[PDB]
Amino acid sequence: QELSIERLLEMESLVADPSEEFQFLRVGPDSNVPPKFRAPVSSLCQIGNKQIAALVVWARDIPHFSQLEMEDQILLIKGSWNELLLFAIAWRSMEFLTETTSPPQLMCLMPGMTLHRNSALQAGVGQIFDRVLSELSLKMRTLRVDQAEYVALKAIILLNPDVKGLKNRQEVEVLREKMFLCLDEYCRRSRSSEEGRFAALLLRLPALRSISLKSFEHLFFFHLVADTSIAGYIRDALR
Amino acid sequence: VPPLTANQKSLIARLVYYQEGYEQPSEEDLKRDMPFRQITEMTILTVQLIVEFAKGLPGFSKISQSDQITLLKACSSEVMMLRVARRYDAATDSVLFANNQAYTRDNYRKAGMAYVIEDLLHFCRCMYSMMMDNVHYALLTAIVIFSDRPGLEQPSLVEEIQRYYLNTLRVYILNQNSASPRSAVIFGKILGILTEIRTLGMQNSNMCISLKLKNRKLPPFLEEIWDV
Ligand SMILES: C/C=C/CC/C=C\CC/C=C/CCCCCCC(=O)OC[C@H](COP(=O)(O)OCCN)OC(=O)CCCCCCC/C=C/C/C=C/CCC
Ligand SMILES: Cc1cc(C)cc(C(=O)N(NC(=O)c2ccc3c(c2C)OCCO3)C(C)(C)C)c1
Repeated sequence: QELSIERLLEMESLVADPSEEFQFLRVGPDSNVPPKFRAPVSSLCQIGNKQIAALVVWARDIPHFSQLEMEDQILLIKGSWNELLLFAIAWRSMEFLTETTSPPQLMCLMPGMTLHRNSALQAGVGQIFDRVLSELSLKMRTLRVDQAEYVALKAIILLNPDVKGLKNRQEVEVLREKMFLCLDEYCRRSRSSEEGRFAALLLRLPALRSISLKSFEHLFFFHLVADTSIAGYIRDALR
Repeated sequence: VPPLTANQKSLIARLVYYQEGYEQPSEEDLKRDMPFRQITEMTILTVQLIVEFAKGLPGFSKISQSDQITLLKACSSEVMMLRVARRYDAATDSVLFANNQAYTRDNYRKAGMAYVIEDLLHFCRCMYSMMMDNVHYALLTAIVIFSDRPGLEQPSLVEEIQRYYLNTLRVYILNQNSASPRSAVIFGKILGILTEIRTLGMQNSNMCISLKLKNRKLPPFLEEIWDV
């Protein structure tokens, strides 16, 4: 009943419910994905959908989130699924590679399924791949971002009152603010010596967005995304 | 509750003053199809001051030559939204950029970019709600110039600079709020803009690209800066 870096944390353990995997991603008919890879794309799609449900359910539980006018529950999730997967990927992807210099050739999609940079390439998307791991995966490595911090940022990326068309802007500003207060406090009461930590963290957020918008450029390109049905799917999933 | 150093205090000073000067609404306007040319010419002048503002800034020269020009291509389109947005009059719900035929729900509509002005204004109400200072805004602009772009020679540099600014705006909003906790929230909502300025900035590039292959007169200056 209170939004805290504490609840948000124990709330990470809670595993999804592989009930209905809604098609947020799939290979459209007559898409321009070359047949011999039309099997692989689709399998990755199947992976990203499972994940989106893990996010729609995680969001639903977050303290107060469900006391939001339902119209809004949908716009905040629709408004962030994609940035939220890249964040979880770059987080996950931090262990696989500690690699003049060798670019980190690995990227983790979900446990025990790690994309390799060479097929990132063969797909032409090699550039968003390096951006993920260097701008996010790697820069989090150095920063030594702890798990508390990482669930805080999510909480923050979800509770965006800047989403167009929300029925109650204030009802989501307060939550977001409750997370800045938490994030700032934790940050001092922890790495006290670390000044500018609170801002060094909040700064991954605009990159996470550029990289996020980037991904869609590609996703729509190959007709992989189906943004039309999304809201409905989310709508359905909440309930 | 450390007050600003003397160098911090002095910095905030150099910037408030050295901003009014490049007061976006420029007078050099001497223009001696659809009026797409107004929207367009304006933008040009505007971007032009921005590039200049982007210089007298206690950082630049330090950055390389070609490296910096990367900082402007990115920084410029976003930072322009900030200047237009700083003008949004609450009373009428519109940008009053010396209310030239510059950017209005009208011209924009006549020049077939109907959907766009709508979005600009959303982010306008949004920014108008935080009630930023003049220091807020200044510092903010700078923190956007030195925001880390893709392809920077030594991003480690642009990052210690930008952090200098970043600390001043924190210490500033800190005293301004006498060590209460609200400060972090205030500070937060500001960095919070930096992330939304990126969508608009990019929503932009994708706009040139659309006008570009729909046959339109986009000035070799814009096409340059925000290449297409
Ligand atoms: C948010 C993402 C979360 C989970 C992912 C959801 C599914 C999207 C799939 C993207 C994974 C890309 C890497 C793996 C690809 C394997 C297929 C392959 O090698 O295709 C080559 C083919 C050569 O074609 P060819 O050009 O047509 O034909 C000539 C032969 N070259 O390429 C293709 O068929 C292109 C397939 C379309 C890929 C869409 C990219 C979407 C960007 C995802 C964002 C995340 C960043 C990291 C992902 C790398
Ligand atoms: C006030 C302004 C600011 C800047 C930085 C460039 C131009 C300007 O010159 N134009 N307007 C836009 O780019 C433009 C404007 C606003 C907008 C957009 C676009 C795409 O989409 C996202 C939300 O809002 C063009 C179309 C004439 C290039 C106008």
